[PDB]
Amino acid sequence: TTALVCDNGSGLVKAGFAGDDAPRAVFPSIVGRPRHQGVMVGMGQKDSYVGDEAQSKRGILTLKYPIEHGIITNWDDMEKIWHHTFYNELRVAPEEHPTLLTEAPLNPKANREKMTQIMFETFNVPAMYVAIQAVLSLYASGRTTGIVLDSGDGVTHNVPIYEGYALPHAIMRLDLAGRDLTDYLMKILTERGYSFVTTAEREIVRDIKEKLCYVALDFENEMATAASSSSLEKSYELPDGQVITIGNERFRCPETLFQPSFIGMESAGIHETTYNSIMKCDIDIRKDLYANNVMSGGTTMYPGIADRMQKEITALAPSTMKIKIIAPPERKYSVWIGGSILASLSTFQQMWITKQEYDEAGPSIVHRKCF
Amino acid sequence: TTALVCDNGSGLVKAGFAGDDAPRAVFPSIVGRPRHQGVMVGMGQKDSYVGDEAQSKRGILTLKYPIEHGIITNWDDMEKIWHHTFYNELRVAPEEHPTLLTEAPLNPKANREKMTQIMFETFNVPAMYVAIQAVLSLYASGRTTGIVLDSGDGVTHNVPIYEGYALPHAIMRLDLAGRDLTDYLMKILTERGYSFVTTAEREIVRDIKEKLCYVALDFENEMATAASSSSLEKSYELPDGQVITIGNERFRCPETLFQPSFIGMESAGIHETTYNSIMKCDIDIRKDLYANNVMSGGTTMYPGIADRMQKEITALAPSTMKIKIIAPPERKYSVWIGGSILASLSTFQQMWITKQEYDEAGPSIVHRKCF
Amino acid sequence: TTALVCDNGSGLVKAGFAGDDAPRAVFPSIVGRPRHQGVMVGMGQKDSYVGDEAQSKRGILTLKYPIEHGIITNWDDMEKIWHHTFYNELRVAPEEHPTLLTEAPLNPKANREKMTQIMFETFNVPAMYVAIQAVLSLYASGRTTGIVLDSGDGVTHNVPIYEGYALPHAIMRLDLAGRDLTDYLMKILTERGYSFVTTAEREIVRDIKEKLCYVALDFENEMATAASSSSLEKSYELPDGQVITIGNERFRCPETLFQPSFIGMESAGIHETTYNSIMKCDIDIRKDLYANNVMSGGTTMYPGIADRMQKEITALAPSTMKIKIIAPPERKYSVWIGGSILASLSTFQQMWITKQEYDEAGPSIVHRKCF
Amino acid sequence: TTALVCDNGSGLVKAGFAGDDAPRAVFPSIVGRPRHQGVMVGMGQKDSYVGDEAQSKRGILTLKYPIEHGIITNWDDMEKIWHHTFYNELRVAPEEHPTLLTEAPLNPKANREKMTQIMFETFNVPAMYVAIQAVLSLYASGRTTGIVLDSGDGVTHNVPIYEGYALPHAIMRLDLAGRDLTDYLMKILTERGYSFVTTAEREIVRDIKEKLCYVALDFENEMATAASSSSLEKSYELPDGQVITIGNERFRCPETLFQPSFIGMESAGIHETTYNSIMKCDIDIRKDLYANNVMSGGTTMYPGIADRMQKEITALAPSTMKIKIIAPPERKYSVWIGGSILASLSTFQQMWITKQEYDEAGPSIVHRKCF
Amino acid sequence: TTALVCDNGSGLVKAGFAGDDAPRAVFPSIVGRPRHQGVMVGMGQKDSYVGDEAQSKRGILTLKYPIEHGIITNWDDMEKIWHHTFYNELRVAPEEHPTLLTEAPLNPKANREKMTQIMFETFNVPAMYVAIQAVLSLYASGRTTGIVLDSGDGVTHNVPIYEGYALPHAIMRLDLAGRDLTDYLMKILTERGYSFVTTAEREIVRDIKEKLCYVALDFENEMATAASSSSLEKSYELPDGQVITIGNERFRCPETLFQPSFIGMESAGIHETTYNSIMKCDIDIRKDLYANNVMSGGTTMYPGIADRMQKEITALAPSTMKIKIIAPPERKYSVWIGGSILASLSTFQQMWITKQEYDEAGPSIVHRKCF
Amino acid sequence: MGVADLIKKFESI
Amino acid sequence: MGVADLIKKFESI
Amino acid sequence: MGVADLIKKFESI
Amino acid sequence: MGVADLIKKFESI
Amino acid sequence: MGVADLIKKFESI
Ligand SMILES: Nc1ncnc2c1ncn2[C@@H]1O[C@H](COP(=O)(O)OP(=O)(O)O)[C@@H](O)[C@H]1O
Ligand SMILES: Nc1ncnc2c1ncn2[C@@H]1O[C@H](COP(=O)(O)OP(=O)(O)O)[C@@H](O)[C@H]1O
Ligand SMILES: Nc1ncnc2c1ncn2[C@@H]1O[C@H](COP(=O)(O)OP(=O)(O)O)[C@@H](O)[C@H]1O
Ligand SMILES: Nc1ncnc2c1ncn2[C@@H]1O[C@H](COP(=O)(O)OP(=O)(O)O)[C@@H](O)[C@H]1O
Ligand SMILES: [Mg+2]
Ligand SMILES: [Mg+2]
Ligand SMILES: [Mg+2]
Ligand SMILES: [Mg+2]
Ligand SMILES: [Mg+2]
Repeated sequence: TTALVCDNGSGLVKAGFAGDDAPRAVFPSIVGRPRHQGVMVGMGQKDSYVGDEAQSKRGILTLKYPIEHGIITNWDDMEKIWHHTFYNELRVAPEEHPTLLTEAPLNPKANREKMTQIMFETFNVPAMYVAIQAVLSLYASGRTTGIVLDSGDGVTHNVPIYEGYALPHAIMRLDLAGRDLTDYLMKILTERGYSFVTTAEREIVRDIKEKLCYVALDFENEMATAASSSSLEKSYELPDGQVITIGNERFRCPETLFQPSFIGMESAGIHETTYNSIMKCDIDIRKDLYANNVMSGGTTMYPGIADRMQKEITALAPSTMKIKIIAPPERKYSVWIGGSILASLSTFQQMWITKQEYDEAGPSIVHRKCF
Repeated sequence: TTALVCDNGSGLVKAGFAGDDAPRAVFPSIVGRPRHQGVMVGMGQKDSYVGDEAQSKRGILTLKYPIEHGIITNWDDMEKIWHHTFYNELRVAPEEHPTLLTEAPLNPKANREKMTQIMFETFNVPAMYVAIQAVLSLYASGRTTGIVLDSGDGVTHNVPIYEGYALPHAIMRLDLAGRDLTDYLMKILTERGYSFVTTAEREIVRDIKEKLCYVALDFENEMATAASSSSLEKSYELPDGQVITIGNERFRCPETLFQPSFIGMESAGIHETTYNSIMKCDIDIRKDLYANNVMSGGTTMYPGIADRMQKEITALAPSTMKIKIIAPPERKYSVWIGGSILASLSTFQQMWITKQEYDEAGPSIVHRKCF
Repeated sequence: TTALVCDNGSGLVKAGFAGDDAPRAVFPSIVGRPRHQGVMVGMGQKDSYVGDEAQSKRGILTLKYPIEHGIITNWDDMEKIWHHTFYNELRVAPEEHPTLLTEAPLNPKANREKMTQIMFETFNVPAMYVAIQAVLSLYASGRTTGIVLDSGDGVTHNVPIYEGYALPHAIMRLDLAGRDLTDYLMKILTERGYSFVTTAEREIVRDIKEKLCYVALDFENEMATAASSSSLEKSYELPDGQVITIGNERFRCPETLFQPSFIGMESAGIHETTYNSIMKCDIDIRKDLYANNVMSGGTTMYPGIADRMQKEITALAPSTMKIKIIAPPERKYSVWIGGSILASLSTFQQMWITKQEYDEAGPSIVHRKCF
Repeated sequence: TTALVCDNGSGLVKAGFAGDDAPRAVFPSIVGRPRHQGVMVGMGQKDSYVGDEAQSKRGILTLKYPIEHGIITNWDDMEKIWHHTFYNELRVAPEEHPTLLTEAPLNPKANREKMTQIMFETFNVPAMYVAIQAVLSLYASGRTTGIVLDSGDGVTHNVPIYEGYALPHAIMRLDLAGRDLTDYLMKILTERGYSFVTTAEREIVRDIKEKLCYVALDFENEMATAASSSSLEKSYELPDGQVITIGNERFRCPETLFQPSFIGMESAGIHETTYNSIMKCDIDIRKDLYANNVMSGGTTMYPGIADRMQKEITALAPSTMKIKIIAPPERKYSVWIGGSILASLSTFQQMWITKQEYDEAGPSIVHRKCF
Repeated sequence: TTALVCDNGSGLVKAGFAGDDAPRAVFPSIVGRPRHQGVMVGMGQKDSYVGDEAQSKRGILTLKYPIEHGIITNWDDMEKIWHHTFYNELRVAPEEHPTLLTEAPLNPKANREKMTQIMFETFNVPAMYVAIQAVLSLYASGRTTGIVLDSGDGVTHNVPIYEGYALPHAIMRLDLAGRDLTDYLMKILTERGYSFVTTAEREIVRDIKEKLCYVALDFENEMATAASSSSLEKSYELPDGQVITIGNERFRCPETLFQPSFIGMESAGIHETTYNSIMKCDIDIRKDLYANNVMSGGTTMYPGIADRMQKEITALAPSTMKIKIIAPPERKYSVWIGGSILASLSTFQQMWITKQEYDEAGPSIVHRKCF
Repeated sequence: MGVADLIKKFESI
Repeated sequence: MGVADLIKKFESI
Repeated sequence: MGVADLIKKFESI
Repeated sequence: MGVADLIKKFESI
Repeated sequence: MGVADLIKKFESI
C-alpha cells in the first residue's frame, strides 16, 4: 500500500511514490490551448495540452498557468493536471494510494478546502493529509530546528521551526520569485531590443534565466564591471537559431530578489525578510536559527545566491554569531523528498484524514493544522 | 541504607545522599509546557519539561515555578519535580531511602501536611522528617549559637538560635529575595529601553543579575559616581549576540534588598529586620547573636553584601560591641549541607517519622516541631 | 499668554491651546517620502510630507512612523512633525507659548531628555513640562482615585492612582495596541486572501479595523455563531471601489487584546493585567480601584470592550464587590483634555521647567517626576 | 467654666467635658504620612493625617502610633494629636478650659513632665491635673475598696485600693494587652497562610481580633474541640471582599493573656498577677479585695474573660471565700467616666495645678501624686 | 577525716572544708530550666542547670531560687543544689565527710527536720550538726559578747549574745534584705523607664545594685543634692552594650533598709530593730552590746552603711555611751568562716548528731538547740 | 450609674 | 464635563 | 541523505 | 568544614 | 583574724 506524495508547485508538479528517492512526474504546471485555427482535421487532435506536451506545442499554443502565487485560479485545468498526473504519469489507481499534498503557508483556507473536496469527491482517494512545505523541507534537510526560506515559481516565504514547534507569527511571505523575475528579465532584455512577448517567448526567457543568470556578490561592482568590460557577456541561441547576447542583464535579473524596488515593490529583500522573521522569534531561538538557515530550492538554484545571502545576513545580524546556510543540490526536489519521508513514517499514519472523517467532520478537519 | 536529603528551594532543588559534601541534583525548580504549536509529529516529544531540560527548551516553552515564597501552589508539578529528582537524577528507589525535607519557617501547616501525605502515600517512603532551614544552616556553619539570615529565590527570614534553643517569637520573615529583585531589575533595565518580557527573558535577567550586580557600600556615592562617570558601566551579551550596557542599574538592583520602598514595601530592610529580631531576643542573648550572624546563601552571594550589612548593623546597634558576619562561599549549598549533616547524626535517627506513626498519629505528628 | 499643549501619539498627533475644549491639530504621526521616480519637474514639489498631506500622497509614497511604542526612532522626521505642528497647523510662534508634552510611562529616559533638548534648543520654547498620560486621563475623568487603562497606537499600560498618589510598582505595560492589532488583522484578512502588503494598505487595514471591528462578549459563542451563520459578515469598499467581505475576523482582531497568544505573546490580557495591577495595590486601595476603572481611549474605542472587561474582572475578582468601568466618549481626546486642564491650573504653573533651569540643572530636572 | 477631661490611650484618644456621660472624641491614636509618591498636585493635600482621616487614607499611608506602652515616643505627632483633639474635635479654646490628663502607673516621670510642659507652654492651658487610671476606674465603678485590673492597647496593670487608700507596693504591671495580642494573632493567622504585613493589615487584624476572639473556659478542651470539629470556625470578610476563615486561633489569641509564654514572656498571666497583687496586700484587705475585683475595659471586653478569671482565681485562692468580678459593659469608657466624675467633684478642684504654680514649683508639683 | 561546712544562703551557696580560710563553692542558689523550645537535638543537653552554669544560660532559662526567706520551698531543687555542691564542686564523697549546716533563727522546725532527714537518708552522711548563723558570726568576729545584725539575700535578723549565752526573747527578725531591695530597685529604675522584667534582668538589676548603690548619711540632703545637681549620677553598661544612667535611685535603694515604709512594711528599720532588740536585753547587757555591734555581711557590704547605722543608733540611744560597729571586709564570708572555725573546735565535736542518734532519737534531737 | 449620681455619691462621702 | 468646569473643580480642591 | 536513512532517523527519534 | 568533621563534632557534643 | 588563730583562741578559752 504505497502512499502517494504530490507537491503542487506554482510552476512544476512533482509526484512520486512514498519512500522513493526522487519524483517520477516533474512536468510543468502548464495547460495550453491553441490560439491558431486548426485546418488539418487529422491533426487538431486536442483542444488542451499538459505541460510537457504543451511545451513542445507552445509555438502554436497559448500557455496559461493554473496556479498564481500558491493560489489555484483555474480548478478545471488543475483537475486536468492531477488527472494526467495520476493516470498518465504514475499509472496508479488512486483508490488504493493515500496521498500527501503541499501548500504554501498563509494561503487562503478556501484553496485547501476546495483541493480536499476535489481529492475526495472526484478521485475517491481513501485517505489524505495536507502538509506545510517548510516542515517537509526540514525533513528533507535531516534536522528539526531550522528556519526555511522557500522560493518556487510563485511564493517566497520564511518559516521558523524549533524542536519541531512552529512559530506562526514569525512567518513572512513575499509573492515574488520566478515569475516576476522572468517578467523583469523580459523587460531588461527589451532594453537591448530583443522583443519577447508571447508566453512561448516567456518560456524561452525562463530557460535563458535558468542557464545564464548568476547572483552578484557586490551589485555595484558587477555593474561597473559590465560597464567597463565585455567579460561578463554571454551568447545564447534561440530555438530558431537566432543569437542573443546578454551582459549586465544576467546578474541584474536575480538581483531583483534582493531589491524588489526594481519591480516597484517596497517590501524588503529576502535577506531582510529572513532577518525580520528571525527577529520575530523569541530571543533564545535566534541563535539556533542562524545555525540552521535552509533553502527550499526553486529560484535558490541560482549561482552565488547562498554566498550573497550569507554576506547580507552577516551584515544585518550582530557580529560574533555563527550564520550558516544549508542548501543541498537537491534543494528543489527537497520539498517532495520531505513529503516522501513524512508519508513513510510509522508515527505519521494516524495523521491521515480518512474519507470517513471528511464525511463526518465536514471540511473543517483540514484546518486542524492549517498553520 | 543511605538516607536521602532533599532541600526544596523556591528556585533551585538540591537533593543529595547523606554524608556527601555537595548536592548532586541542583536543577532549577521549573516546569515548562509548550506555548507554541507542535507540527513535527516526531519532535513534540513531551508536554512538560523539568528545569534543566526546560531551560534549554525555554525559548519555545512557557516556564512556571511550582513554589511561590516557600509555599507550594502546583502540587502536580511538584510531584513531577520530586519524581524526576528521585528516579532521573539520583537513580534511587525511594522505598528503601528515608528522606529529610526542608521548609521555610512560618509556612502554612497545610503545606507540610500535604507534602508529607504525598511523600508517604505516593512514593511509599518508609521514614521522613521535616527540618527548619535555619537549624540546617547552623549545622553547616559549625556552631550552635547563631542568628541566621536567609534569602533564597523566595522567602527572606531571620531566626535566632541560642545553645540550640530556638526563639519562635523572635522570628521575622520577608517575602522578597531573588524573584522580586529580578522583576525590579527587569523594570530598571526597561528604563534604558531593553524590553524584557517573557519568562525566558526573566531567566536571562536572572543571569544578568547573578553576574553583573554588586551591592553598594554607600548608595548615594555610587549614584553620584555613575552620574558623573561611566567607570561603573558594564556590557553583557545576550544569547542572540546583542550587546546590553548597564550602569547604575547594577547596584540599584541589590540595593532594593536594603530599601524595599523601591518595591513599594514598607517593611524595613534586611539590616533593620535583623536588628529588630535581635531586639526581640532577651538582653543577654543579643551579645552572642552579634558575634554569630550567619547568612544562608541564595541572594546573599552578591559582592559587598556582608560589608554593607556590617556597616548597617554597626550603625543601628550600640557602639563598643563586636558585630561579626559569617558567610562562607558555600552559603548557598549550606542549607543542603546542614541537612546532609543532620540526617547522618546517630542522635537524630529517632527523630524520623515512620509510616506507622503517620498511619497512627494522623498528620499531626509532623507539627510536633513545626516552630 | 495661552500655553500650548501637544500630545505626540504613536499614531496621531494632537495639538491644542491650553484651556480649549478640544485639540485643533489631529493629523497623523506620519512622514512619507516618494519611492517612485519623479519626472514632472513641476510636480515633484517636496522630498517629504507630513501626515495629512502624506496620507493623500501615500499611494505614491512610502510611509514611516517616527514613533514605535512610545519611543522616538527617527528624530529628523519627528522634528519635521513638530515644525509642521507649530507653524503649519497652529500658526503659532513657540517663542511665546510654553508647552506641555506627553509620554508613556516606563519610557527610556533618553527619549524625554532628547525631546526636551530639541524643544528648548531648536524651537526656543521658553518653558516646558512633561506629564504622564494616566494622570491627564484622570484629570479628564474628573476624579482623583482611579485605575487607568491606556491603549494608544503603541503602548498599553495600567496605572493605579489613589487620592492623587501614584503607585509606581503597580504600573504594568504591554507593547501591543493599535499597530500590532492592525498587523494581525492584515494576517487574518490574508486568511481570506485579501493580500495587503504596502504601508498604504496598512493604513487601509487600519481604517477597516477602526470601522468594522467589535469586541466579543463570549469569544467561543461568537466563533460558533460565525461558523453557523453569515449574520456577522460585513462588506467594506476599498479606495479603488473593490469590495472586501469580513466575518469572524472582526471580533477575532480585538479579542487578541485579551488573548495575546494570537500574537504569540505570553503576557496575560488587559483584563488579567488590570486585575494583577490591582492585586499589586495595598488591600484597602483595591475596593476603590474596582469602583473607578477608567479607560484612556485609543483602541478602547471598540464596541463592547467595556462590557467584556467588566465580565472578565467580575470573574477574576472576588464576588460581593462593585466593579465599575468609566469610559466617556471623549476617552481618546481625554489624554489631551487632561493636559489642557493641567496646564490651565493656577496651582500647576510653578511645575513649569524654565529655560534658565534647563540651562542650569542640565537635563536632569525633566526626570524629577519621571514616574 | 466646664473643665476638660482628656484620656490619652495607647490606642484610642478619649476627650470629653466634665460631667458628660460619655467621651465625644474616640478617634484612634494614629498619625500617618504618605509612603507613596504624590503626583496630582491638587490632591497631595497634607503631609500628615490624624487617626480617623488617617484610617481611611491608611491604604496609601504608613501608620505610626505616637505612644508605646503608655510612653510617648513621638512628641511632634503627639502635639498633632492634641491640637486636632482640642480644635478639630472639641471645637474648644483651651485658654479657658483647665484639663485633666491620664497616665499608666509606674510610667517614666519625664513623660508626665514633658506632657505638662507642652500643655502649659504650647496650649496655654490655665490649670491641669494628672490622675491615675485605676482610681478613675473605681470612681466609675462607684466604690472605694477595689482591686483594679486594666488592659488598654498597651499596659496591663493591677492596683489595689482600700477605703480610698492606695497600696503602691502592691501595684503590678505588664506591657502586653492589645498590641501584642494583635501581633500574635497576625502570626497565628500566618499559620493558616493569611499573610498580613502592612500597618493597614495590622489594623485589619485588630478589627478581626475585636470581633472574632473569645476566651476559653478550658483551653485544652477547646483545642480538642477545634481539632475534632469545625463548629468553632468563623468566617470574616476583608476590605477587598476576600474571605478569611478562622478556627482555634480565635480563642488561642486571648488565651495568651493567661499564658504569656506564647509571646515568650515569663511573667505569669493576668489571673496570677491579680492573685499575687492580692497576696501583697495586708491579710485583712484580701477578703474585701476578692469581693471587689474590677476590670478597666480595653482587652477585657472579650467574651468569657470574667468567667475564666473567676475560675482561675477560685482555683488559686483558698476555698470558702467569695470571689466576685465586676466588669460593667462601660468598662472601656470607665476610665474616662471616672475622670469625668473626678474633675466635677467640688472637693477635687483644689487638686488643680495652676500655671502660677507651674511657673513657681517648676514641674515637680506634677509628681506630688505620681503614685 | 576533714569535716564539711556548708552555708545555704537564700541567694548564694557557700561550701568549704573545715579550717579553710574561705569557701571554695560560692555559686548562686539558683536552678534554671529552659522556657524556650529546644531544636538542636545535640544541644538541649540538660533539663536543669545549677547557678553558675544557669547564670550564663539564663538568657534562655527561667531562674528560680529554691529558698525564700531562709525557708526551703523546693526540696527537689535543693537536693539538686547539694548534689552538685558535693560531687561537682567539692569532688568529695559525703559518706566519709560529716557536715555542718546553717539556718536562720525562728525558722520552721519542719525545715530543719526535713533538711536533716534528707542529709542522712539521701546522702548517707555519717554525722551532722545544725548551727545558728549569729553564733558563727561571733566566732568569725573573735568575740563572745556581741549583738549580730544579719542581712543575706533573704532574712534580716538581730541576735544578742553575752558571754556565750543567747537571749531567745531578744531575737528580732525581718524578711527583707537583698531580694526585696532588688525588686524595689527594679521599680525605682522603672521610674526612669528602664523596663526590667525577666529573672535574668532581675540578676542584672542585682549586679547594678551591688556596684552602684551607696547608703546616704542624710537622705534628705542627698535627695536635694540629686535634685539640684547631676554630680551624683552614674552610668552603667548592660550586657548588650546599652547604656543606663542612674542618679538619686542609687542611694534611694539601700535607704529602704532604714525605711521599709518604701516597701510598705510597718516594721521599723534595722537601726530601730537593733535598738529595740538591745532594749529587750537586761539593762547591764546593753552597755556591752553597744560596744559590740557586729554586721553579718550580705547587703551590709554597701558603702556608708556602718556610718549611717552609727548615726542612727547614736540618735536613738542615750548620749554619753560608746556605740561601736564592727564590720570587717570579710563580713559576707564571715558566716561561713564562723562555721569553719566551729567545726574545727575539738570541744565542738560531741555536738555532732550521728546517724545512730537520728535513728534513735527520731528527728527531735535536731531541736535540742533549736533556739 | 449615671455620672451625676456618682458625683453626688462621692461629694456626699 | 467641560474643560473649564474640571479646571475650576481641581483649583477648588 | 537518502530518503530511507532520514525515515529511519526520524522513526528512531 | 567538611561534612564528616561537622558530623563528628555534633556527635561528640 | 586567720581561721586557725580563732580556732586556737576559742580552744584556749
Ligand atoms: N552570583 C549571584 N549573585 C546573586 N544572586 C545569585 C547568584 N547566584 C545565584 N543567585 C540567586 O540565588 C537564588 C537561589 O538560591 P537558593 O538558596 O537555591 O534559593 P531557593 O533555596 O529558594 O531555591 C536565586 O534567586 C538566584 O538568582
Ligand atoms: N473606531 C475605532 N475603533 C477602534 N480603534 C480605533 C477607532 N478609532 C481610532 N482607533 C485607534 O486609536 C488609536 C489611536 O489612539 P491614540 O490614543 O491617539 O494613540 P496615540 O496617542 O499613540 O496616537 C489607533 O490605533 C487607531 O486605530
Ligand atoms: N470586642 C473587643 N474584644 C477585644 N478587645 C477589644 C474589643 N474592642 C476593642 N478592643 C481593644 O481595646 C483596646 C483599646 O482599649 P483602651 O482602653 O481604649 O486602650 P487605651 O486606653 O490604651 O487606648 C484595643 O487593644 C482594642 O483592640
Ligand atoms: N557590693 C555589694 N553591695 C551590696 N550588696 C551586695 C554586694 N555584693 C553582694 N551583695 C548582696 O549580698 C547578698 C548575698 O549575701 P549572703 O550573705 O550570701 O546572702 P545569703 O546567705 O542569704 O545567700 C545578695 O543580696 C547580694 O545582692
Ligand atoms: Mg516550490
Ligand atoms: Mg534557599
Ligand atoms: Mg494614544
Ligand atoms: Mg486605657
Ligand atoms: Mg546571707
